[PDB]
Amino acid sequence: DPMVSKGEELFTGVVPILVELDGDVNGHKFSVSGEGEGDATYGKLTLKFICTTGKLPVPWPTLVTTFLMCFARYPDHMKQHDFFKSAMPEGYVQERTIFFKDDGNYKTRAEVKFEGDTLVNRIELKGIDFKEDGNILGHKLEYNYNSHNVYIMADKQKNGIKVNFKIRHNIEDGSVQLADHYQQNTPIGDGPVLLPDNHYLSYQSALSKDPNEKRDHMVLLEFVTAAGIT
Repeated sequence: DPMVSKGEELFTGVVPILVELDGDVNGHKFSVSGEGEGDATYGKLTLKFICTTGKLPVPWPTLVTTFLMCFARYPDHMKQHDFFKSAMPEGYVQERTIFFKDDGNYKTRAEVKFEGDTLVNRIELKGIDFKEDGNILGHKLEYNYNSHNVYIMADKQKNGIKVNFKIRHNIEDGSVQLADHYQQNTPIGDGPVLLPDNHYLSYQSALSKDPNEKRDHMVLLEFVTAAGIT
């Protein structure tokens, strides 16, 4: 299928990634740059993010979902349902609202596309209605991450997809902070895209630190595999 080919010839090997995020949460401004690489053949992403404005004013785990579904490993039988690669190289927009239960919300707008050989994720994040002393602004979330399925469905009237999922962040007192994600993606180009049947992406995420890095940072290793079309 020459449409499936076009995605394959773009993602076949290891692909360098760049991420840039401009953030404002309750008027706490910040910027984050990330660099790493993806290997969609394995559903594998390796990234390191650095807060370049100094202290990150929110917990690093809260930004993981915001910081590359094109790197998902789609099994051979599911290749006709991979919207994300099909929108490349021109890319797609990924927008979310993330509602932190009993606290504020993030609203994010991203553009994911190629700049030459580099796969780039440019993000603006606006956070409002946070509590000063809550889990997020008061940095009460543990530096870890649970595995999660994410259910993708077609958003046919917008030529794209919608995604709805819950992340549970462990709080230091042993409880959990729910972050309810609502997401929409739309192609940036005017070309045809693959619109999928309902399926899900399975996420595994590991957070770590670069022992040689003095700046505020996060190392992220993610594996992402499509499933649920048998």
